Amino acid sequence: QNYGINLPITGSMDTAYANSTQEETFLTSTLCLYYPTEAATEINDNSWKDTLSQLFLTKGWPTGSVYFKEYTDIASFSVDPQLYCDYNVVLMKYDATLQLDMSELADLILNEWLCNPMDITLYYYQQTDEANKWISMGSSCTIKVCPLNTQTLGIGCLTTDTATFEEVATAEKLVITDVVDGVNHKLDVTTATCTIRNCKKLGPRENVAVIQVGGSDVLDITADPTTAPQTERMMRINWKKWWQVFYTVVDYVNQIIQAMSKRSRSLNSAAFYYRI
Amino acid sequence: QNYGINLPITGSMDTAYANSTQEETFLTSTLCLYYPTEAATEINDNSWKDTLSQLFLTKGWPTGSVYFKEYTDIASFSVDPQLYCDYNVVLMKYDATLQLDMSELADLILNEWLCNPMDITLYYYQQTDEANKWISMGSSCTIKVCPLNTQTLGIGCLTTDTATFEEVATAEKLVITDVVDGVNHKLDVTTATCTIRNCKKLGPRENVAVIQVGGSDVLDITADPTTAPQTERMMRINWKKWWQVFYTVVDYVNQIIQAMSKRSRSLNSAAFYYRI
Amino acid sequence: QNYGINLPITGSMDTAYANSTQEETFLTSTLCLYYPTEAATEINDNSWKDTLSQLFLTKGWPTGSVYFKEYTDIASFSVDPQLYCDYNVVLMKYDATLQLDMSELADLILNEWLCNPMDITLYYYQQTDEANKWISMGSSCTIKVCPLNTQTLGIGCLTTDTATFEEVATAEKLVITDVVDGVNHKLDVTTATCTIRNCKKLGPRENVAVIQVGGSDVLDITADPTTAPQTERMMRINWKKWWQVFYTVVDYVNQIIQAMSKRSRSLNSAAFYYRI
Amino acid sequence: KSTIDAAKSMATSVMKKFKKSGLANSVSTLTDSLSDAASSISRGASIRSVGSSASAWTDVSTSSISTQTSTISRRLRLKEMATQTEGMNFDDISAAVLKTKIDRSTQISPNTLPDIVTEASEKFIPNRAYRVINNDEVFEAGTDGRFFAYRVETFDEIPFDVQKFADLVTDSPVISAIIDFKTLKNLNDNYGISRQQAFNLLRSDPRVLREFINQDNPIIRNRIEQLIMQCRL
Amino acid sequence: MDVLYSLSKTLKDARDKIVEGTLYSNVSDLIQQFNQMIITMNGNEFQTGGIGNLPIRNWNFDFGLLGTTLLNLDANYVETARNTIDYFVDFVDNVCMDEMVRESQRNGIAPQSDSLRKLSGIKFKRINFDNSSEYIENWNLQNRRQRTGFTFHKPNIFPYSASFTLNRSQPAHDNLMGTMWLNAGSEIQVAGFDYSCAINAPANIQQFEHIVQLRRVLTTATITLLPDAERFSFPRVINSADGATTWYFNPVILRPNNVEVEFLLNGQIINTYQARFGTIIARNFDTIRLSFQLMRPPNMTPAVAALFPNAQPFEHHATVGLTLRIESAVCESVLADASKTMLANVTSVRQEYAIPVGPVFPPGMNWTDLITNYSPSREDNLQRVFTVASIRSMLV
Amino acid sequence: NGQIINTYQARFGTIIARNFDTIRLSFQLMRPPNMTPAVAALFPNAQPFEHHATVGLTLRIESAVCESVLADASKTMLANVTSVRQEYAIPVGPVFPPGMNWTDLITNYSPSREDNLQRVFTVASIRSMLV
Amino acid sequence: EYIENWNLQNRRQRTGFTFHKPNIFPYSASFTLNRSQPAHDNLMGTMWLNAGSEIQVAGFDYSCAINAPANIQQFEHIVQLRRVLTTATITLLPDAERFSFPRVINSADGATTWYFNPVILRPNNVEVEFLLNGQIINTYQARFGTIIARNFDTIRLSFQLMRPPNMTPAVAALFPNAQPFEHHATVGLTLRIESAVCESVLADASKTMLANVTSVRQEYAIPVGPVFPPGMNWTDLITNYSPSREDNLQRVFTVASIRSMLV
Amino acid sequence: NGQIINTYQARFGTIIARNFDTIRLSFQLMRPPNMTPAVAALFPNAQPFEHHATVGLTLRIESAVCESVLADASKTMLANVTSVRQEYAIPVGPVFPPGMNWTDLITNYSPSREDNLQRVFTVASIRSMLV
Ligand SMILES: *[C@@H]1O[C@H](CO)[C@@H](O)[C@H](O)[C@H]1NC(C)=O
Ligand SMILES: *[C@@H]1O[C@H](CO)[C@@H](O)[C@H](O)[C@H]1NC(C)=O
Ligand SMILES: [Ca+2]
Ligand SMILES: [Ca+2]
Ligand SMILES: [Ca+2]
Ligand SMILES: [Ca+2]
Ligand SMILES: [Ca+2]
Ligand SMILES: [Ca+2]
Ligand SMILES: [Ca+2]
Ligand SMILES: [Ca+2]
Ligand SMILES: [Ca+2]
Ligand SMILES: [Ca+2]
Ligand SMILES: [Ca+2]
Ligand SMILES: [Ca+2]
Ligand SMILES: [Cl-]
Ligand SMILES: [Zn+2]
Ligand SMILES: [Zn+2]
Ligand SMILES: [Zn+2]
Repeated sequence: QNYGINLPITGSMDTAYANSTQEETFLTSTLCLYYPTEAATEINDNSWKDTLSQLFLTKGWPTGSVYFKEYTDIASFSVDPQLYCDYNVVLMKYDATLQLDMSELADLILNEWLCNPMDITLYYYQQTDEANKWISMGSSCTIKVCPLNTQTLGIGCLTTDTATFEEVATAEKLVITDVVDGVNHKLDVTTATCTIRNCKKLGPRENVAVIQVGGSDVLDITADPTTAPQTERMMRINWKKWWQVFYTVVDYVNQIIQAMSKRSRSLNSAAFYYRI
Repeated sequence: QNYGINLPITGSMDTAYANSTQEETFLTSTLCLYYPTEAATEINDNSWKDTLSQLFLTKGWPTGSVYFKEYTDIASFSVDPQLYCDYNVVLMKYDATLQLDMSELADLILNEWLCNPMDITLYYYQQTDEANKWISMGSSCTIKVCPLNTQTLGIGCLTTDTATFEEVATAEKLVITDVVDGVNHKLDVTTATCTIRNCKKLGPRENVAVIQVGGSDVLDITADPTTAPQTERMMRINWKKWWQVFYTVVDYVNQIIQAMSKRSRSLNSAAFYYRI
Repeated sequence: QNYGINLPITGSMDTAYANSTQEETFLTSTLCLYYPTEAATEINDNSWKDTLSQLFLTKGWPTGSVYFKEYTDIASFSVDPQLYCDYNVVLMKYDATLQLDMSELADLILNEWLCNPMDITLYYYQQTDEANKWISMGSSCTIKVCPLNTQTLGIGCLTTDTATFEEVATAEKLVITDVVDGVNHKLDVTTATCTIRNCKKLGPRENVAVIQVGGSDVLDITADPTTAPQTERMMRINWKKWWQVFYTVVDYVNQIIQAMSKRSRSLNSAAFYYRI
Repeated sequence: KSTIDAAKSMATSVMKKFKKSGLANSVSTLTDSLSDAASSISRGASIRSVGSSASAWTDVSTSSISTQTSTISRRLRLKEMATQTEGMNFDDISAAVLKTKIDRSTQISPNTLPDIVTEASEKFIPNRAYRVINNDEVFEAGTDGRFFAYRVETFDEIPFDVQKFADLVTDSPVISAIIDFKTLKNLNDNYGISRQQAFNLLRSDPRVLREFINQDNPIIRNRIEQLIMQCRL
Repeated sequence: MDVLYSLSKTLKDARDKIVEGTLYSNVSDLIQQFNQMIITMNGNEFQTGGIGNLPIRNWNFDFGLLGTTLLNLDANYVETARNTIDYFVDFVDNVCMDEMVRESQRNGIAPQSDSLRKLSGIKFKRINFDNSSEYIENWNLQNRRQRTGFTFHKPNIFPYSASFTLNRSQPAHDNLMGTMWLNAGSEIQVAGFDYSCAINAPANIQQFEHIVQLRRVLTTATITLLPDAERFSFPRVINSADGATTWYFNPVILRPNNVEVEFLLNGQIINTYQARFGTIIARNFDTIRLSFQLMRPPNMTPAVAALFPNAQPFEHHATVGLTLRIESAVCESVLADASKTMLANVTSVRQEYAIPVGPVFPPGMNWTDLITNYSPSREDNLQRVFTVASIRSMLV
Repeated sequence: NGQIINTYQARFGTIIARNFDTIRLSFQLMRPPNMTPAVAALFPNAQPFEHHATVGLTLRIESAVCESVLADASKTMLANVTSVRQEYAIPVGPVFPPGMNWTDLITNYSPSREDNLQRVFTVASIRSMLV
Repeated sequence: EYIENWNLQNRRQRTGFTFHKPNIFPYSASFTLNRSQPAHDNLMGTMWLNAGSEIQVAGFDYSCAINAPANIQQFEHIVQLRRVLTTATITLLPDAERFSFPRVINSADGATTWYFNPVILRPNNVEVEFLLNGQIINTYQARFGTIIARNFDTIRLSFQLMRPPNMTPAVAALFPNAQPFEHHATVGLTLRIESAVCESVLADASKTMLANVTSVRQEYAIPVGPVFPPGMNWTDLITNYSPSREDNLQRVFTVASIRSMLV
Repeated sequence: NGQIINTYQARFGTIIARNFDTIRLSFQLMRPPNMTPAVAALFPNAQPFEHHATVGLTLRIESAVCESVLADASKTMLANVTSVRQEYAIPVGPVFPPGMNWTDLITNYSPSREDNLQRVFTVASIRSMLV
């Protein structure tokens, strides 16, 4: 592929529809459902995963392709989220107070990222392009930023006194920081509790779909203020009970995955690619 | 008609536009306004209905054409909704907690349904396709579901023991159950205070419009998670006083009716077509 | 640009040879050295990393391009190794008692693995083809396997009784399990302190080289008994001092990198194949 | 794939659903109609008929010519299940498609093959045409309401003579119009064919069909593709 | 061919000029030519048609001549001539049909039918007279191997081809970059689309190229170039390259930038037109190279800026286009065109009589296959049959 | 005359109709079995349908032969007849539509109209030889 | 024909050249904004292409004539031919497909770009006038298909956008009472001069005179003269079709036809 | 012209291609179903692959007939023309490649190149009759 990536592909506008006769690495695809702990609590059953597997089999998934990854809450799940299956469906319960955290999680898992380590203790860091952000996650991440000028002197802050730095995040399991591009910033972070990386947004993920349970359309997966794209992979439903939500997910799994695309699952389960 | 229903209608692309039929429509039509009790309470006038009728007359409607129906709340209104006039505008107050109930009411009254009886005690019921749902209405509708398998044995549940059933509705006035298609289920419903019907969504009901007073776009009249269509008959307004709401409804009645199509009024006032 | 498709590339057999790119490869890439802790203890110098960086700079690696990583021993390193540098060199000390483990470690890092989750509670698992293995990593992995038959009953084991299961791993930090293909197996694993994944061997990991410091050639990165390939990325050196080992690594870094190639799965051409 | 303990009743398992299906009912109805017509001296006025003689095959009980031909051909469907055809017999095409699919299907099960064979036999090639040849004149009819009359050597359309098609198809060996008249004309115009080739194509002789397919003829290949994609259930 | 053309021309002139009341001075030479034709054809037996459904017809000529001394032609003279004219017209029509339905790989330019082969005998050369039609003039010049060409209005030079090329793509087909074109008859419509609208392209310019190779060298061609391809200007659902899936195209048309049309002959730049629209002249070429660019508007009004965000999703896809119509041209080889009916005549004759497919022409006389593989042998046979078709259309 | 003379299937470049008086075009809209997320987003399973699937077809007769006179692009017979009639304000006659409207003429192309049109077209060509 | 007209011209007699698809309109793709503003969100105007024998025009109103005097917006397009055409047959069609798809169009001065999102309404009260020296020679009202312009030098196309008095909910959703206007109403018109007669020589589709002269000039690298525009560009030639240009063009075209008789 | 004039299946040795302009050679590498221990040792189930399986084909045109002139191993026309051009340092013209190089010439064998080549080759044969 690599030696043929930059080669044209020509197709005729009358070619009859067909289906691939190409082997896949795995015989069948796998579906991962990420649900909150409260969903399992409310369902109050030990065999519910088995029943959901049988219903998915009714929907054409061989026994062994559906996996269920439980997560405590949005904040905890936001710490280095791992996407295991070919298709990932994340059932995010909506909370009116965590709109930014929901947006950050959706941005992280609905987009490919290319990240690098940030030794904030040794170097200042810039954001080169609008696609560049600083993604930090951990047990508790507090980020303080001091913008410098061309002479490497803080603006509105003392480069030596951290108390004058600017607070952009306090006790965050995950936070995507966007600062003015082309400006050197001195950073101090709770490195003992969280890791911060310089990340570049490469594009959509296409194999992770987020279903927002309850609420309204509040996700913003783009840091640009004048855009709030509602892609086909961010769905929204209304609910009173979790069994109905899971039945809806099972019954419309074909529609859910028609909005997603295979070929996007990375070899690693991480939500970002890493370079050191 | 029926002998010409499956016949083509040919028209030329140069036929002159006819004059505005809005006046004739208003003269020969009837308007029904559905509002909650709190609206009347806040107005605190014994002649507000007459005032609104006179204002509608200023807007072209004949005197005895506009009718006003009052409902206690969304949940109360959802028990056998009755749509009387040719045009049915429903002023639905927004509550962040009743989101699913608002969506269910809008789905029931903004669409035409074809319902049949279900004898849950005798037969095992399944949903044939995406248009098939189970609509339950009553004083208290508590629906519990036990999916079965090819051998009729339950999965995650025991047919004999109802306590193992997967509860999907509790203490509901209206509920629209969507289970996995093609799977037989055994249902436990409080038949004493509940009636459950196997319904198919035929299509839009274009003579019913819903104006959501307050909140954001939360209505979801489609069980499919991937789509949440906002139709022309799903209006939303922001309010402080109910008098302003009614004045907006009266002034823009032209636009409200123009978003609705006549001839969709059934002979009966029910929200569904009952067939044995 | 054309990412999801594999297009043939045509080249002439007499075009030219482009200038050496080793200089630029060193300049724009990063090197990682993985060594045991006992190496650091024997060296017994606090600034030895600085000296090695200076020597690598003498060999053309810009300062900061070479990173050093410490692992307590083979068993500890085998717990989910994370090789992130552009070029990875793993100095693995030979212990005659830890042959298989070393092999497994090499098999894990010298090859590219595509892994799906395994829910041993819900599903029975097969191994479809020769490239299919079960890789388990954790604090202590203990895997017992009960093979079944067409009737789903165990062979020489009882599914209900785990005491009859055939133990294949005991207190392993990492283990790669190969079983008979086409036979369903029930797995009993210590999921609390071990995670098992259903993995496929896609191909070689180009950018990881293992230097065996000590005894003879014992590594077997292939489950097939009939073949025990020794690839160019599996180096072997006899040693008495760790400073000598590191000096040999620095002096011949040109050849070590030459034996390695950029990870195909890591660069942009692999986009929408699996990763980047 | 023969999941043993299910092969013990596979043929009978499929037959049990087969005889309860629409094809079996139509066969029974045809046999009963023929028996009543034979038994009836004056009890035959019930038989709508277009031919000069009242026949159950030509019974039309449910353009006028198009409707008559459609009603006749929907029952000529059974001439295939009567061994009263000489061509290549659409039902064998459907049976071959069924065999290939059930052999190449990974989801077919012994409990599903019953009633799958039946809906295949009843929904494979729903609209099919039949032709009758007589003294160099060919009358073709179809379940879709299209009827043609033409000559053998030169496929030139003629006014369709119902009441002559009816009597011809009552007794003459009916032919499955696998290569229908439209495709026959298209072939003879673009690929002007021999007298022997046309003779065999009209009678749906498999040899010429495979000959033309091996030559990679776009027209006959398109016709056969239409038939195969028409073989869905 | 010259003798057959002369027969047809003599019969046409007999129909036109031998009319009641006309002076004999008006038809003296025509009457001499007609009598020569009668004299030469008399005593000769001809056989036409044993291929497909073309029936075997036998022709014998024992016709009397025409008078030469009267002053004005009268109804008697015309009646005498009419029967001979009808028989000869039928004979010539059948000979033309017999020749039109034949081909040979070896010598496609030589006569194939027995009748036309006999008419190539020396004794029939006396029938030959004025060869003034375009096709017969080209026939004679090409036999002498002299530079000669046919003039076509809307030449049918491009085989049908509706295709697309994706330079940037991915399995979800959400951020694409490429070109889609229709090549049909004398028309080329090409459209280069960028889903990102060249947000990340160097200088915010994306370059698209389209190269069309003509199977024959066109000369003295008039071309109409327009800056929009209306064919690729509306939403479409397009099959993928391999037909595995379908992708969505939602064009928003930006004007093309740095438009260059190069008409090349054997890789040599013969004509070049930069930012020129309307009528252009391509004097001599066999290849057309259209290079255009999509440039981001440096300044955008709020709606335009709303169309093109900084990153995905890209809902509106920026498209530039070109339309190139060959109004007229000159080509040394015969082609189908919107004005003449030669291809239609040959195809009709072949279809009406179920001519078996030969070893030269595509079955059904399909023009797309014919012009896709327009070999010298195909060119020879096509010129032969087209000349015969023009000769026949002179009468029929 | 209701008899099928020519048939072309999935052919688009250039076709020949040797003898015909009726054109029957048939085309199918086939929902694509496989859809990318955007395509699948266009076509929901139920109403509302905001994007409507459409399948086109364009058929241009570039050249033909007819035993009856007709207006065409190249010739100026109809233009000449109409111009002469309009210049001298000829009252509407009993045969042709008012203003020599070609749409009405060809919509009701009766034998009498054919005869009169051929006469006037032949005279128009005769005149155009000189003027 | 060319030598006959040459002789007629030499005798100062009436001349006539018959053209199929006469190349009478110089290329010009332009627009006029009768109502505009810096934001370009509520515009009203016309955009047209005049090329060869084809005129496509489209009158667009972003408000869909919501505030018009009678919900009618009047659009006018005047094309002044640079030579008089006689005995012209013209195909007139309702819609202008060239201006019926979304576009991003430069501003008048190029400072910025505006967005066009047409939704096509049928043209109303169509009126095609063919004028000679400012006098109405031909008029056609609500007439489409083939029409005859017997003698004219100007074309006046007057059409109207009439707001539909009745609109289904889908139609009513595109045309709100006030801004923003995401869907912009458009009424088109296509006019093709299939054939005509002109006293002066012109380029056309059928003949090869212009192509021959241009090819001969290009082949031998003839330097630009003092009469014709460089490269024999037809747009420049017919935009400024002066009597000197007419004389020289007739001369070279006649010579070109003479040559084409033999080459 | 894309039509199969000649076909040869598993036939080796001397074959006749009567009339053609394209050659399509289709072959297949088939894994031996049965292998001796050494053969099985060559081809493992996974990487590394030290021995790479290869199938081949050789196709020599011993003799042929062409309507256009060509260079061959017997006639010395190309050599004569090239020698004459090189001896007298003829400047590169507008037709032939700038060495009289046969690869470039036969690559872009245009009709103009074919005409000029036929002329020069005929003159070369005429000259070789004497010189
Ligand atoms: C329609 O409106 C026009 C314009 O005012 C008016 O003249 C006419 O009488 C109205 N009624 C009808 C039936 O056209
Ligand atoms: C390659 O190396 C040669 C020899 O040192 C040098 O002249 C040249 O500039 C280098 N670069 C390229 C691109 O050839
Ligand atoms: Ca956060
Ligand atoms: Ca500060
Ligand atoms: Ca930034
Ligand atoms: Ca945003
Ligand atoms: Ca409810
Ligand atoms: Ca339960
Ligand atoms: Ca359902
Ligand atoms: Ca929904
Ligand atoms: Ca181990
Ligand atoms: Ca055991
Ligand atoms: Ca195995
Ligand atoms: Ca091994
Ligand atoms: Cl034209
Ligand atoms: Zn034309
Ligand atoms: Zn594609
Ligand atoms: Zn402007």
